[PDB]
Amino acid sequence: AQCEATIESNDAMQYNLKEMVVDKSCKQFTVHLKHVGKMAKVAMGHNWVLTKEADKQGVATDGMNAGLAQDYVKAGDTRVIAHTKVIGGGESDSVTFDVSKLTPGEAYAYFCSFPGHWAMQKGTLKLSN
Ligand SMILES: [Cu+2]
Repeated sequence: AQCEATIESNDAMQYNLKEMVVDKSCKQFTVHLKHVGKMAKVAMGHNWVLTKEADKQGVATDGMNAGLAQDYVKAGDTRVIAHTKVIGGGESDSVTFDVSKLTPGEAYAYFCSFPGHWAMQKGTLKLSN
């Protein structure tokens, strides 16, 4: 709603939103990730990671390599515009980020970097009015 959105992840390694639009009057945007499945975070944990579409595989590989204690995102990875924590079934997490980190026109990729999820669990984020 307004300068925020909610996205659901389930036990099928899917996000319910394939596209998110950040309104141009927004200086901050907030994403609330909900894991509406029942599986454990070691089994089917999920997060939400935002990168320029170019850096998606790089971030997903380094992220898989950072472990669960780093929420599968390489610590201080400059390519990650924002990310939630890794959560398990029945949980939620939120992240707010600065919209000046994004450029109009330019398309961004958001995905889940939990092992093996990036390929499938993905969507596009764009800035518009
Ligand atoms: Cu996932």
